[PDB]
Amino acid sequence: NNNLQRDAIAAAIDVLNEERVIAYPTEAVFGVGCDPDSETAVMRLLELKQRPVDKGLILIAANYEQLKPYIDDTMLTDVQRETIFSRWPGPVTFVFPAPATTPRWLTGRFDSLAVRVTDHPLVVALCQAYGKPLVSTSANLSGLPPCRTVDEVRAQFGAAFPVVPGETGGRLNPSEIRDALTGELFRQG
Repeated sequence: NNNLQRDAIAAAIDVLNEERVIAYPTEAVFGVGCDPDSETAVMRLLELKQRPVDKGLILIAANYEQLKPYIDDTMLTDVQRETIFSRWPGPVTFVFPAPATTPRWLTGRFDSLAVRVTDHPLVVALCQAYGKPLVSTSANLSGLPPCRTVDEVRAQFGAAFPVVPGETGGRLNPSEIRDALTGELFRQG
């Protein structure tokens, strides 16, 4: 309990100052994340990745406080809250038409940003702590093995702090990125 709280806080402040990427819980396969609105994210991606920069990974939020000014308020409405709140917190990512006013280095590809909201794991504590989302990236590098579990990054770096220990049942990939513009299913028959 207390240790977990410290772990979340440690990751938030550490990355804030250290400016990098740390282990992030995933609703499917272990991944890593960082602090939104930061030069390190764009640079660290373009660094070893150099390609997905335009696509722009998926970001995880814990509070709607950041979904309210990050998307037009026309999409969002009392029924939307109820519906998203009454229909799972967010098991799938949706791409909303980000505002033109905002920069373009966040996607630079097209006017649509894929984001997801989750409220149940240690993610909140980490996001809530920072008071803002956590960018979500896949657990991989240029050629360095991934992080099957926190036991990995640990044997790998000795974290045991800048990490969010845990586990998951085991699923293929039910979480995807749908066009929030229509929200239509994949099947057409």
